[PDB]
Amino acid sequence: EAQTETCTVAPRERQNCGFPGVTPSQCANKGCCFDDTVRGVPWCFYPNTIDVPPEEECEF
Amino acid sequence: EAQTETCTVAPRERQNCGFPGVTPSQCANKGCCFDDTVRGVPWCFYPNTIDVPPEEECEF
Repeated sequence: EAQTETCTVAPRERQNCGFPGVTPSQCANKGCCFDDTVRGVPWCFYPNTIDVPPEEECEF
Repeated sequence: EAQTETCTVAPRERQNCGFPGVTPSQCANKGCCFDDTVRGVPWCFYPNTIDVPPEEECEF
């Protein structure tokens, strides 16, 4: 298996993982992927990214 | 300290790892790449080792 889905799941279908005000640090506290790019929906949710490569890259 | 195996290699230089008649499951069954897009050359071939030496950041 290679690169697959991601933590960017359907905002409406995103399985909440905490509170709406959750943050990158707050969420991680539980262990989920953050995404406050959409209001009304929870920022802390469960992701779905599958791959065999490393678990760290770069995005600057 | 961060190497990775790719498949985007040159056929003429690609390291055969399984005849073309091979299937995606067969080729991968050994742990090699499978590209049935290029004819004439070996469809199933070993991956490639590549690194990413820094110099100022990580977007290089």
